[PDB]
Amino acid sequence: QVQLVESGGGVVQPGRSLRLSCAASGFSFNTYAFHWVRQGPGKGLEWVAGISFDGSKRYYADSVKGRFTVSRDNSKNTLYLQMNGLIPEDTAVYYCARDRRIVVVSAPGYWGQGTLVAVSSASTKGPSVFPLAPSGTAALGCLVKDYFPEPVTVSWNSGALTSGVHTFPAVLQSSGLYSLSSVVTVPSSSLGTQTYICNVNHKPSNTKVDKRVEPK
Amino acid sequence: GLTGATKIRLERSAKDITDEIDAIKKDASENPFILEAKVRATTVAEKFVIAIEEEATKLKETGSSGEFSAMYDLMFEVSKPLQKLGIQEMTKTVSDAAEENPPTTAQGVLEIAKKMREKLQRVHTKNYCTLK
Amino acid sequence: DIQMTQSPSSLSASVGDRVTITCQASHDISNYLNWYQQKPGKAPKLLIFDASYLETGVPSRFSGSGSGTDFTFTINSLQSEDIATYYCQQYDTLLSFGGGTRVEIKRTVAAPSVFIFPPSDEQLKSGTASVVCLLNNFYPREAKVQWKVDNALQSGNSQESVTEQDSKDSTYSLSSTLTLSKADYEKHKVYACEVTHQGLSSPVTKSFNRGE
Repeated sequence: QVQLVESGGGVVQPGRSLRLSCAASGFSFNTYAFHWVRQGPGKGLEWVAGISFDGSKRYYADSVKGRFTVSRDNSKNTLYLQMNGLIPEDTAVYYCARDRRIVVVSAPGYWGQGTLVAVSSASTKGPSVFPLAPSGTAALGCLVKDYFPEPVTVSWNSGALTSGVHTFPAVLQSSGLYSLSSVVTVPSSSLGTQTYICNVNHKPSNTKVDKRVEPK
Repeated sequence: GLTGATKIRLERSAKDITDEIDAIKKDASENPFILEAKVRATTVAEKFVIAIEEEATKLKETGSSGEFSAMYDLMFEVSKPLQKLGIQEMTKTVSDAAEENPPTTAQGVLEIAKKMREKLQRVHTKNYCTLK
Repeated sequence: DIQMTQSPSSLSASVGDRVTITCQASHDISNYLNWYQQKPGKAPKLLIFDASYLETGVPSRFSGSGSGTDFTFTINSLQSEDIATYYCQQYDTLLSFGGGTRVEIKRTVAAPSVFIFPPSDEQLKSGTASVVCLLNNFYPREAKVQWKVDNALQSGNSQESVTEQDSKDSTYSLSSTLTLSKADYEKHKVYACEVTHQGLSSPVTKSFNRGE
């Protein structure tokens, strides 16, 4: 049932500090060592830090040694990563991972969902949501526009609608803000009988928006 | 993790393996150097496993789960340079034994240490008898 | 340190083929090597541990071999759902990953379904109009999207987004967004989306008239 939930991502100005945490339930937290792995946008995986099952040994990649510190609290079943003096090259999705083996440090076996850290001086901005009305099979969608930073999550019918969904990767417009479009293909018969709502979430700006999409 | 003399003794004995391996690695199968290195390394490694066995026994009624697990962590760590010397599945030996008898009690560490010692003795005996 | 160099950077294989990926370690790392698979949008998943041992629950079609400096990862019969980027990982000295290998799926040519979306009335009230053209479930990725406003070709006012290749049918989906001001939107009537693809005998144009 193992779950790992990272938290603390969002915008941080360059040269500042940001702390990341990771929840544990449910397994024997004190048995395992933990790792931090980050992935820049469109880039490969970089192992960053690791800590043994007891906090007696901490290991850091050369790119973050002397700047990052990793810690654990067995009482709260949480893993921590202190990031000092942040630079734009630190912009990545940071994953908390539990080791595949017991006790020893060998390999990240169970991963979290990852939290996105945007090392920028730009301001956080929530998105505007617009509908893409349809006109065999019909297509409809939502237009999530002008937000910063990444990411936004778009679910359909509060997750009930899963087939035919195409949430596109975000594009960075010239304004510096991100734009994204999520679309779905549904039979034209289920147009005046099935209500289609997209649930747009932007956690860094606390934007929970649901928008109805109906034919014109 | 480990505390006190148990910490001092086990760390020193583990470091004695890596000192000898580093000694051989810059001191200078049928290769007479690979044969002698395996005999040398398993001799000092076996001393470390005996210390693991002795310290676990001493801590039988008073050691905690984290102390015994730290002894397995040390055994896993010292298996890596030993495996890089040509003793294959040295890491798998201790890692598989930890799954069967997890190192939460003194008896669990003893079971792990028993299989590690037995493996180190077979490698010691086979390489020494090949010298001829 | 230990440098892990992975090869090839990317490959294209058809369903059923045998895919082979190589990792090379700058120094001896014995078999302290693992192989990871990261499907699009997902966290990495360990498939092979200790360079040759299949993780529990992983399908038999994945395998691994090698010891020392050269390592090999194999997919015996590549499946559509297997599209991902594959990483080797060593734990001899600290931990580190390879640069990864992108595995794409070669399939038959599929023509896109083309749709046109006018700017919403709500967004028009903000003073900016976005026209969206959707290319749905096509292969291969290479497509050309031309925007035409009153038969006038457009350039520099559109951005493209392409989804990752689908895990089920190995097709791509593309979106092109034509953004202009409200004043410019109401100055013109025809908004056309000319698409050209290998799967279309001739280019397909999807059009609307503002308000109609």
